[PDB]
Amino acid sequence: SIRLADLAQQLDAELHGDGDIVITGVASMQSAQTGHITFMVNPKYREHLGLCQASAVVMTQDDLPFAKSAALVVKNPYLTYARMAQILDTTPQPAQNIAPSAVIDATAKLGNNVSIGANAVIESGVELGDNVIIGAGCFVGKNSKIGAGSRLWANVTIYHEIQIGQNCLIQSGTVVGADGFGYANDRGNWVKIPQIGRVIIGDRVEIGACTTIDRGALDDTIIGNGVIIDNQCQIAHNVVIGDNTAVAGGVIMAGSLKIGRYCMIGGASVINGHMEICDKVTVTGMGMVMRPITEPGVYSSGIPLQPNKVWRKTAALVMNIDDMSKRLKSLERKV
Amino acid sequence: GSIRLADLAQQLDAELHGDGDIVITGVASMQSAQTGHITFMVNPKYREHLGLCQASAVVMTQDDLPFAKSAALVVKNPYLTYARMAQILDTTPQPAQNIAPSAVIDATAKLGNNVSIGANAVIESGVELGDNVIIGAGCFVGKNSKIGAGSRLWANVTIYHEIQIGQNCLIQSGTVVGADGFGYANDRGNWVKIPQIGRVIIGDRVEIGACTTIDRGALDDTIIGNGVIIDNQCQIAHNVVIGDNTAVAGGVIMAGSLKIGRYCMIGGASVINGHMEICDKVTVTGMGMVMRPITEPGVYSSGIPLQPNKVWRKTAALVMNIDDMSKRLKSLERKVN
Amino acid sequence: GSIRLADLAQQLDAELHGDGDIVITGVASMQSAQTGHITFMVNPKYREHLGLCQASAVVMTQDDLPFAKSAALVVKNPYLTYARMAQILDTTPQPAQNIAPSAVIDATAKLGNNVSIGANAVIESGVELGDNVIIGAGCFVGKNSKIGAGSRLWANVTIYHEIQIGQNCLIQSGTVVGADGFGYANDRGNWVKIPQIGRVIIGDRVEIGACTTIDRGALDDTIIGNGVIIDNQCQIAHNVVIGDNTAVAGGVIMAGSLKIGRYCMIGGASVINGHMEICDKVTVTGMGMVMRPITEPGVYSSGIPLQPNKVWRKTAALVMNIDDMSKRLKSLERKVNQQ
Ligand SMILES: CC1(C)CC(=O)c2c(nc3nn(-c4ccccc4)c(O)c3c2-c2cccs2)C1
Ligand SMILES: CC1(C)CC(=O)c2c(nc3nn(-c4ccccc4)c(O)c3c2-c2cccs2)C1
Ligand SMILES: CCOc1ccccc1-n1nnc(S(=O)(=O)c2ccc(C)cc2)c1N
Ligand SMILES: [Mg+2]
Ligand SMILES: [Mg+2]
Repeated sequence: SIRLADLAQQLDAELHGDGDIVITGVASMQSAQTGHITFMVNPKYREHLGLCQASAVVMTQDDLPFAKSAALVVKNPYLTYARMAQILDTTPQPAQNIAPSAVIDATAKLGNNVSIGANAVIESGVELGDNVIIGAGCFVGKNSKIGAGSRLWANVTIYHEIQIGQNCLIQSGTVVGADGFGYANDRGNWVKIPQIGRVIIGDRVEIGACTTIDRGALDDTIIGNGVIIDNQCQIAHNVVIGDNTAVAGGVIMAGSLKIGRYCMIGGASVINGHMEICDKVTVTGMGMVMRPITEPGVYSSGIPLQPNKVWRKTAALVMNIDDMSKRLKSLERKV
Repeated sequence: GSIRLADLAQQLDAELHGDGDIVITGVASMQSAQTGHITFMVNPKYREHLGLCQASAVVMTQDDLPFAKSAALVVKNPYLTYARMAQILDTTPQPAQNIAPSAVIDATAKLGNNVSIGANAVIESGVELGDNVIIGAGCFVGKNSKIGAGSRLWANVTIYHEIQIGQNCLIQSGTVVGADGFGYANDRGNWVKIPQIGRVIIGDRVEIGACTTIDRGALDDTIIGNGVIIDNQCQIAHNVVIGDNTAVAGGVIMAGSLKIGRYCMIGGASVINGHMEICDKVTVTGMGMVMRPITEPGVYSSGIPLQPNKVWRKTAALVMNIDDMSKRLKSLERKVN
Repeated sequence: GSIRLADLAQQLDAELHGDGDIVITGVASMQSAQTGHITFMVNPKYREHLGLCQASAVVMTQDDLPFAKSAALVVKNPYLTYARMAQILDTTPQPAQNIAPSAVIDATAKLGNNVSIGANAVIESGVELGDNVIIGAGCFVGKNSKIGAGSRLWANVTIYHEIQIGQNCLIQSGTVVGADGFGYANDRGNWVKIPQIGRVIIGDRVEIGACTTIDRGALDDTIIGNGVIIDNQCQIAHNVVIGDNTAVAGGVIMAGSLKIGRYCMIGGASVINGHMEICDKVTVTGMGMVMRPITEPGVYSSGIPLQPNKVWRKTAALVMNIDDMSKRLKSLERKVNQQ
């Protein structure tokens, strides 16, 4: 809980109202009650602010005349919302103290204020930085290094020789450093190629749940600083992702793909390998990415939903589009 | 556990034709069934094949009865009766029995009667487990989460904090309920985390497959209705609401703030956009690309299916250049008219 | 792990040119290789670059040998020899060593010789682990399941009950084998669970990636043939049958009762529908949308690739209206036919 005037100061917001109001948490505009702060981005909500029951509303200067409560004026309410949700965050930590049921190899090095959850398993040679938190049931493999401030939720798997920077956060079920999908072929029999490269994750990387990031075959899989990756993603061996790129849920990447900085990869996209995507590329959802992308901008693919009756005809005609093309050529000749 | 055929038929509300004292030990497919097994016939083309079936009894309809070559249970719906009798004769073990000495259970957790918790499970402070709840080995149940009577988690399931799960649910291994939604604000190209302080509310009789992820809401909640079934490796993003009795097949990826109505059927590998609504009684066939809201019930589909690669190369190129085809068609229409 | 270059060459059936007494400590890429490393060349474009490589030895072909600037191992297939030498020099640790005091192992479990079980792994009643089996930290292996000699599970792998795994398999973390298939009857809109009392049968020399799921069968079994390789994030539904040596790339989804033949190659993120068969020696390129049986070998593809968004918007609109384009074409043909 925090006085509104204090909160406004920390947010660098211009306060219009009673600064002694006590704010206990953040809430949606439709749910907010006394003690909650909320925010608005869409002008459509101006007319019904009299129905919002928040103690304070974050808004812009143009919104201020419509205010029906204490207001914090800022240029970017959504960004301010993020900041104030961090100030008022209620999320617990994955662990506190070192659990006696954890199994920690005698050669592991733990920094100051490290917490390790129940039944977590820490291999030989691991290095955990100051303030690192390892959730219950995690596995951290041999010689892996996790930088200060980083946190794993429960049941995360880190393989061996992995490097993770500072202030990262990895959600449960995720696996970092599994073997890449590397095989030679001897008369139809697959021959495993040991995957002896690593994964290097930079600082401030956030990874969702049940996501897999494979180790490289010889050199490394690299996740740059500030990257955010959603749930259910596959990042194959020797992928390289530039700083601040965002990868939405269910994206599948093939090996040796290089993605630049400030990219936005839409959910359920499929990105083929041994190719590069330059900085500042957006791929919209379900994109089928087969070719290098050399110019910034927004790219898309796919034929979207239709009523089944209509789709049946759409699909048949597209599958026979070569015949259509020939009929059009023939008609052009006759004319 | 074995059961007399008469007693089985009574529990199934079936008409017995044959020896009620036959002892049934389990369910089997028509081709695999041996003595002691009960099986079922849904396809009348097998009527002539019943003499080759070595089951001790066969579930069938009244129209099938003259074709029986064994004890028969006559029902209106052999498939539904199959489901019921497989439940009665289920050999599936429980995820755990009793409370394992290797489980780590906070002193403030509230355990109901007949709760079982498997080896090395971890139960946080304030957790409430209702009567007959079973937690598999290696599970994690985060702070203050509540699991209703009769619900069961297989091994290695992760439940985060402040999650609510109703009664008689079943969650398969690897599933994660309540991870942070994918919430970030952008500040001059840098991502700023938005804490996800909503929850997940899961209703009664919900079944969730393996390695599915259901993220907690940003402020308000992610909600799964009663009787919902969700297959493996789905992503249900923050603030999705799924209406009662909807089915979601495997590998479906949903964006945030999608609302799905009751009695929908979402085919495997579909992709669904967010901040929009799908009404009740919508079916999306497999791999559906659902970009826009669906306001009318019925069946919807997308996608161009497989062709020989040589063919596909031309199909793809011609489609990508379809605007040129369109212009040539218009130009030819003007030339002819 | 260090080995003399002459002995490595003998084990690789390679022709040594250079100092057999050189000590090789590991494999490295051509760009990263340093003293003590062996590397390989598959692209002759790098012949002029070999003077810049600091490896102690380079695997190459007879045609490459005159361009060597180091000890050389001459072989017919440098890529295959790389795979073999990376195995000889593998630095990958084992998932576990010996039996961890924190593992919870049912008294009725049967262990072969030289079995290792990692910390906090849980082994149910009736489980059988063959010789040299390694169970990683935190795994679960359910009742009566059998894991054959030489097979290894990384950490946090889940095996359900009555599962059979062959010899020399490798399963990466987060994978779940034997969960319930998606089986339900329907009583007036209410789903009625069908217990899934079939199993999963996995053959010998199967490799499975991370966070992959393979459901048990409803009555009959889900079957994975010998020598199959399966990538991360795959979904193999109940009663799927996969033939020997087939390869499944990452993110593939297979629906129930699909039968795939031998020596198939399924590209990443493909979607294969069920109750149908794919014959031997079929390749489905990535993101393939497989709706019908495939009865002939060869390569099959689907999908319209990426375009600039503004271009895609027009493409999609025209395709969605392609039936009107068809009707206009037929109408125009009729006019040119003078009818
Ligand atoms: C719940 C039920 C008893 C009935 C049902 O409707 C259904 C079931 N299993 C499915 N598997 N796949 C699938 C899985 C992976 C890839 C491709 C397809 C579907 O699409 C499935 C569907 C549906 C079909 C159309 C809408 S939902 C079993
Ligand atoms: C098994 C092998 C040694 C050889 C192989 O054939 C193969 C391999 N890795 C792949 N990754 N992806 C992929 C992954 C994610 C997104 C898109 C594509 C494929 O499609 C892959 C394929 C195949 C190509 C065509 C059919 S299978 C390595
Ligand atoms: C599906 C998961 O998608 C996300 C998850 C988290 C964050 C952003 C996205 N995301 N990515 N692309 C889009 S989309 O609107 O271009 C889109 C295009 C086509 C379809 C069928 C859906 C969505 C969204 N909403
Ligand atoms: Mg323990
Ligand atoms: Mg997918």
